[PDB]
Amino acid sequence: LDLFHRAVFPFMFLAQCVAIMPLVGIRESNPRRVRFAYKSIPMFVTLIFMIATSILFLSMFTHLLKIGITAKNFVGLVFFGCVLSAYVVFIRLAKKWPAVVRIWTRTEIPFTKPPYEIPKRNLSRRVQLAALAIIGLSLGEHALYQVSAILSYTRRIQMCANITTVPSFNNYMQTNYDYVFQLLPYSPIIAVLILLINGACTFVWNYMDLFIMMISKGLSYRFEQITTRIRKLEHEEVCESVFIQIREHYVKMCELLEFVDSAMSSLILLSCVNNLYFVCYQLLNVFNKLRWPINYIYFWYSLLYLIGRTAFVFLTAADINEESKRGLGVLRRVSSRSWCVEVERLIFQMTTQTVALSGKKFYFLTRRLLFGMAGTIVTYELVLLQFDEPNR
Amino acid sequence: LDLFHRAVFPFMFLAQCVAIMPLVGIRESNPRRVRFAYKSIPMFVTLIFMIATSILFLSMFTHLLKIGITAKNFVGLVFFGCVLSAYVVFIRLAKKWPAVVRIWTRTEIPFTKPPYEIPKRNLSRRVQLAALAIIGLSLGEHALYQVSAILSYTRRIQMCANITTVPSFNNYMQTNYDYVFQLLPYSPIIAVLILLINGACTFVWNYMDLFIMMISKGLSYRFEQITTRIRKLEHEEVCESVFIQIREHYVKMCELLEFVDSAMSSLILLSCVNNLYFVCYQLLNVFNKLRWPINYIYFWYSLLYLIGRTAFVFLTAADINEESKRGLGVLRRVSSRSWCVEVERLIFQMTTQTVALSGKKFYFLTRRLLFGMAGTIVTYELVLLQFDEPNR
Amino acid sequence: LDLFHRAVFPFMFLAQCVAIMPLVGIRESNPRRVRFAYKSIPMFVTLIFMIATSILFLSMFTHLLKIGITAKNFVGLVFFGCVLSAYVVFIRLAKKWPAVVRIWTRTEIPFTKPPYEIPKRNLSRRVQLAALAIIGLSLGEHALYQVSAILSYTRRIQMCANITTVPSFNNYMQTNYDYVFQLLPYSPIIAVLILLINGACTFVWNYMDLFIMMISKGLSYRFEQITTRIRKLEHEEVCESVFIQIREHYVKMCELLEFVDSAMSSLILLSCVNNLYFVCYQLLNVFNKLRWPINYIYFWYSLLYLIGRTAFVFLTAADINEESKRGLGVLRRVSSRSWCVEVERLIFQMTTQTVALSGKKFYFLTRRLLFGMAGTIVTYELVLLQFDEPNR
Amino acid sequence: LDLFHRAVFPFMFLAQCVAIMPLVGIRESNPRRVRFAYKSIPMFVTLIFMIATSILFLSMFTHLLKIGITAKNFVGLVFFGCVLSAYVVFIRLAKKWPAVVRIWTRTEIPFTKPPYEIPKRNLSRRVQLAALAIIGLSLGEHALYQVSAILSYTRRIQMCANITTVPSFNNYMQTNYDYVFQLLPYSPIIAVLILLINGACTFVWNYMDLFIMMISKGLSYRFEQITTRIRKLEHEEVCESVFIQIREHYVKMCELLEFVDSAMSSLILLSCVNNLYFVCYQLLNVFNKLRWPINYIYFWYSLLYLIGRTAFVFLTAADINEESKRGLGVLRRVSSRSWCVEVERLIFQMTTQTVALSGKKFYFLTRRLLFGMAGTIVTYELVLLQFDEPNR
Ligand SMILES: OC[C@H]1O[C@](CO)(O[C@H]2O[C@H](CO)[C@@H](O)[C@H](O)[C@H]2O)[C@@H](O)[C@@H]1O
Ligand SMILES: OC[C@H]1O[C@](CO)(O[C@H]2O[C@H](CO)[C@@H](O)[C@H](O)[C@H]2O)[C@@H](O)[C@@H]1O
Ligand SMILES: OC[C@H]1O[C@](CO)(O[C@H]2O[C@H](CO)[C@@H](O)[C@H](O)[C@H]2O)[C@@H](O)[C@@H]1O
Ligand SMILES: OC[C@H]1O[C@](CO)(O[C@H]2O[C@H](CO)[C@@H](O)[C@H](O)[C@H]2O)[C@@H](O)[C@@H]1O
Repeated sequence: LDLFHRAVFPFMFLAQCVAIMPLVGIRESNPRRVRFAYKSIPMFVTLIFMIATSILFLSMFTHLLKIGITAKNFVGLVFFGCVLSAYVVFIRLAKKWPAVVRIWTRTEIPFTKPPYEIPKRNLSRRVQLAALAIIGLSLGEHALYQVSAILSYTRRIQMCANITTVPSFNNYMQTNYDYVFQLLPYSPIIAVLILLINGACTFVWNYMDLFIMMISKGLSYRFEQITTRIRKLEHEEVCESVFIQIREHYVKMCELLEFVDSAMSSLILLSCVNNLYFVCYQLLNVFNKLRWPINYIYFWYSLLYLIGRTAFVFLTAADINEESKRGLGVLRRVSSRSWCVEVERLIFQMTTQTVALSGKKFYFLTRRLLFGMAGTIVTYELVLLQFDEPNR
Repeated sequence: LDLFHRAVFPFMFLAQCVAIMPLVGIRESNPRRVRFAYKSIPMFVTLIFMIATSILFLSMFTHLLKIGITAKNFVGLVFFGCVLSAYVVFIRLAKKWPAVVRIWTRTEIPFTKPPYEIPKRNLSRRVQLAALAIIGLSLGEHALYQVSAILSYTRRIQMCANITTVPSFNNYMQTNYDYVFQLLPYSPIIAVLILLINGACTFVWNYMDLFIMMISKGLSYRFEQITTRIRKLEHEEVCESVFIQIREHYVKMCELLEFVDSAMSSLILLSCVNNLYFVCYQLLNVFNKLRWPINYIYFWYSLLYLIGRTAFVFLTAADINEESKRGLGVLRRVSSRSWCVEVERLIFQMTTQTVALSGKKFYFLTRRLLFGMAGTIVTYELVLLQFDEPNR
Repeated sequence: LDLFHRAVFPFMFLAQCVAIMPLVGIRESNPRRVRFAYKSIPMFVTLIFMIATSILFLSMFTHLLKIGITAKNFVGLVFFGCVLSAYVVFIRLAKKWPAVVRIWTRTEIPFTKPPYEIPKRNLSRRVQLAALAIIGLSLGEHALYQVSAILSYTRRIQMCANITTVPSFNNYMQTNYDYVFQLLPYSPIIAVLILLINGACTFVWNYMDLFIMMISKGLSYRFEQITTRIRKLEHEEVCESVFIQIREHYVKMCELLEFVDSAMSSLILLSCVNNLYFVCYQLLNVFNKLRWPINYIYFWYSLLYLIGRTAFVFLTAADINEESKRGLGVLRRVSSRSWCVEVERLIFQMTTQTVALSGKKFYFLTRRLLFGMAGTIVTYELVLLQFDEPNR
Repeated sequence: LDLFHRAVFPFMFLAQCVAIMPLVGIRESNPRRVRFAYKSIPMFVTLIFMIATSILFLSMFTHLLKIGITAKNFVGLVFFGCVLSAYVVFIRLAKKWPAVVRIWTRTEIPFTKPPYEIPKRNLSRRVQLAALAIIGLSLGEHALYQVSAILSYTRRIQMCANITTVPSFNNYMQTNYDYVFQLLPYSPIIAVLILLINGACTFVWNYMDLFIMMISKGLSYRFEQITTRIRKLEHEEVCESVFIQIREHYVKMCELLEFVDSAMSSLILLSCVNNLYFVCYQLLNVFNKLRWPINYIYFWYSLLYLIGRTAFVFLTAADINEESKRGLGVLRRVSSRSWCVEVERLIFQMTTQTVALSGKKFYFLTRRLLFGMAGTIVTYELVLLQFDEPNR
């Protein structure tokens, strides 16, 4: 059925495979059997994965205290601390995810009704295409991350650096994957578990934005349904009952958006600050040189992936606001014959409520906020290439 | 007849002469015979002109990779890439320009009616004066661009640089017009075609803003008609029917503005970013020295032309918002005798809809946005003369 | 009588003594005999004074081209160009000042009625106190400007610099008053006329803000009367007629504010940009050293005078907005017994019209705008003490 | 009884012990016996304490003129000048605190009624927990301030600096507590009074924000009561009388907020500017080194205390706005059966009045303002670590 839960659980299950946001019964097709219970496999697997990520974070924390924390070395701190914070706020999200999916399904039942329709791409495929695209570019980003690592490292072995060292898996562990052997012993088994934990951590880092876009698509789907219903009664005389039901469904979607915002404030702030940090870092690294063209394509693919993923996630979140405002223009089309007060309330609502996702009410995710973020990042760069001018 | 299409086709035809925004039948006086069909002369001429501009862009792209892309050398990249992007978004504009002029004419028929009037300058002359002024200052900018080039170059030949080289057309090609002979062979014919393609590209660069101001004038003309109708019933008792028809025409103009904004979002973002780049470059070049006074007058004439054209185009786009808001004050004049709900709706509309052109809803072209742009450019300069402080 | 014209003409006459904003009949107590006619004494005296200021501006223009225009030397350019621009926009203001005072008096007649009252300080004394204070601090600023000049110059004569030069008036002319003898011959008569023209130009520079505050006080007086009338009917049952008349007077004051804004847009932009420039200059000169304590007290008295005069003029202009919004709170006090639609219109008006003075609709003079200006000046300083860091 | 006055007087009395904001009868349980009378003990004790703080300020003023006022030495100027300014604006606050607590109690009597309720933490305990937490972290901040001082100073005595000097109380006075013996004679008695005056001054500095949060909690308590009453009638048919009484209580709370804002504008601006200065200083001191780990923990505990106290005080002030807006969502839940105009007025009010504390209407303390402050501080740091880059 065209439900949000049935559109996420193919990806919620994949996230719980790397133990993201633990819940019991995420594979079930019913959103009421999913619980947060400590007596099963999933909190245990997320706890083991969390201690793995915590040993990673602590080992690199001590390693970069031994080597010195700089703006160039803080990237690992933000990455692993943000993975652990995503784990924590995902546990908190799962504490209400029973209730969150309960209210989501409860308010999305009327959106699978004859008054509404599925235009071209149902929520299933609409979520699946974008989520598989993000997973594809995430696998690509990590793919050419290892590609750059191993080639630059071996095509560096072939020149100096004791050429007799045969490029191998364990050598790649002990050279390109540092901050793990000053605390943990060197071993093939710990090395493959380190690959698994690092791939899982990259999955956390990207699934943060990926999940936020899943939420944004789930809300924008129903808001597009409301706007399409409003457009279907464009040049026709609308009864007061239809306007009342449209207003009630819009109020229910505002309710769901507010509840999701309350449950997701930690995650939205985390992803917004995390994307600000990483995009400002990679734009801080725009006007410099890299070692080989493989590193060039990897870094630029990271740059477009990161900037476009931030832009696409925030544009899908802003699509909630834009889709609520798109029905405003069609409501302004209404003639004097059917005004009936309710349309006035609905127009006032979408004109003054600025219905959109928010961090913690500090900022509302809108196209206006996206442009403000673009300008803020531009100014931050204009001061940062002066910050790091002598280094490059 | 006082139509937008009859006010642009004297300039649409001139733009299609240099093959801008190709359409078939642009010379016709009827806006329904204009089509986007691949089987005629105009898409062929714009394709030849587009490959010409593309060879220009690629040749200078390779030339500036050979010489190094800097902030001073990126100007050519932005210029030719923006000419090609204007070509592309103008093709996309022409994909809907049948429909765009259809809706424009359909909603502008009631604006040529006895309830409305032509105050002093009809849309024909109002468009023609400003468009001929922009074409005049564009011809002037390119005129003293060549003036500065050839004099500085020959009055540079008369001092060193192998004075025996007689100043000639082919020499001006092979010295002042670089980035074309490292890919294309040197020839008088390719040289005159290069002059034609460069003049056409400058025409693209200026006709971007020129067309945006044409659109802004076309919308502001009808909005001024609405405001004049509202002012004509200032101290008189207004019937409900007149207010209803005024509200319906205002809603239709908002419809036309929204449709034009959807069809012109690419072009508006292109011109806004392009003007931001060029104005910030020329203001970046305010506090420096040039070689001869002819270069001084050319550069300062470029500076006033660019800044005043950005200001005038964005002020004409903001004239839509200011003209919609000017009727708000006259609507506030209305006594309690004729309020009739409709005036309340209309006041709420022009108070909260911020009717104006937009990039992609990232920003709405208003006088407030113009002042914000002025402040943003001031701050960008305050960091950029620190960026390029040691260079000057 | 408590009129704006009778409250300004004691200062309009003083401004026309130094030939500011020429009008014929400014001394008359009737605002309809004041005209802009070229056949009398006042346009002749302002023309002579304007050519005097123009010779000053041109002589210093050539002198600072001979010496080099810098940010430190541009102060004279802005000062004299702003005096001449104040002359020009004051001529333009006087072109409508017949009509401006006509509409001002016409809409301020109902404000001298029994429904309104004069609380403590009538418009006469309210204008007179602030205007005499500004004239006093202007005379003080110019007073210690000459004090610093002549002492620092003579107590500089007593050490080196050919001590035999007796400190005299002509010597102060030929040393501390430069940019006048490279074009005009040296003479006691031209020197005393130069003192008169310089004092008049300082009077222009300060009377810009002084006149803007006069306008702001004139509008805020009537807006305070409206707010006091609204507060007088706080806990009483208000008839619909009283609310209608209050709304009509508020609309008439908005009309007068809009007309004055249209007639004063040039002057308001001039004074706002001029104050921005001078305050940013003096704050640019905060963290440096001067020569003697007399120069210290003069410069700091200039600093507090300039900053406090900008703040006070913009706060009086924002007092229009704050006073319109103060009645909003009292209107919110109204019980359900007397709502009568008109109060709803009035509340919507002062909630969404942002009734205030504006430059050219680029910005509305409000306390919010004052705080934004404070932050903008803070950021401009944060980049400017980096601009001029090596100089100090 | 659950009153604001009975929730502050356990802390008002403690503040008057160090002579903060003098009033006569602050220990009484009735808010009408508290007066501002010059004939008793409290204005005398605050005058003695004020001359003590004034001798401190003047002595350090002369000492830092003798040594040179820098951005690093201006901290003492701002600290003691802000303590004296808090004394002055607290005297002004006490000039109306009779009236302020009169209106506060008068409008908070209906909030102790059966229509309202005390959810978990009454205003007594809600104020007490946060106030004791702030007093605890203030005692902690000053505690490790002395801890860092005396250890670093003695564990500095044990290395060079005439080790024979036995670490003592008088030695700590004459070394770590300077700017007091160049004006006052050295004596154990003046030294213990100096400790008392410095602890009292730190209490002023922290009780500024502590009192502002007390006010914010007092207002947010009643606003939470209003929101809880609105939520209690969520799915029930609400009578018009209940909505009218809710609107009247909301208007009365807006009245109390406006009166408190008028009486507290000086203190709110003082605390906001003071927190801006100190937070920007400590963030200016984030990326540097200190001498010993005790200084490290003291400075970082100061940093979290200062940043979190600014954030918590401004978040409690913004809790007024957020709590007024939280009832807006529940009011949007209301069906068409009971709209009754009054709900429309109330929705318009909390949608457009932006009910919150303000400095002097320059800025309204909201979560939006908190995010704007965060961004402004970020930009200020981005220019300040360039200001002090060569120093660190
Ligand atoms: O630096 C620590 C650790 O994580 C890095 C960078 O933080 O890799 C992460 O970033 C890449 C690029 O986005 C991800 O694809 C990858 O999965 C993440 O682990 C890497 O250098 C280190 O292994
Ligand atoms: O630099 C490449 C190419 O275009 C330039 C500058 O980009 O000339 C353009 O700019 C001038 C000034 O606005 C236009 O008038 C001209 O038509 C444009 O082609 C020129 O230097 C180069 O030929
Ligand atoms: O610099 C030219 C000319 O004007 C100055 C500064 O521009 O004096 C003006 O500024 C002072 C200080 O506000 C005014 O009081 C004075 O009246 C103005 O003329 C002076 O240096 C020069 O004479
Ligand atoms: O510097 C003068 C004086 O005050 C200081 C710093 O200004 O101590 C104040 O700051 C600390 C840390 O917040 C407070 O705990 C303390 O109570 C205040 O007095 C101190 O260096 C000087 O004694």
